[PDB]
Amino acid sequence: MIKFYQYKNCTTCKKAAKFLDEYGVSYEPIDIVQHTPTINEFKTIIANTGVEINKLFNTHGAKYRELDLKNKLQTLSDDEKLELLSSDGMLVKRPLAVMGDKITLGFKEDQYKETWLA
Repeated sequence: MIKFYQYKNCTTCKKAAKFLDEYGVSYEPIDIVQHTPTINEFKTIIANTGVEINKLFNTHGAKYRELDLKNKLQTLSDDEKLELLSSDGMLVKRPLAVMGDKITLGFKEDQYKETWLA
């Protein structure tokens, strides 16, 4: 089934878990920081799904600007990006659902129908 990464009382996690449940689609509710993928696990799922490694970072408004990672990410290797995501599961997108070569980030009904459904 789908490896549905989440963490804590988040509306996005409730939206995704409800929508998967809504279509009878099976998932695995595991935490993103408590059960953070290693550097290996990340480069595997990204070589499989072909997902953008940069969208896996927690986007605007959050720690991305606090730590100011953007300035180092524009010069380092995509390997070192994987390592940062492995160093913190909160640095990863807390709403993630990966399943072999299929994946959805955040709440989009669009991504859910495009990837999981039909």
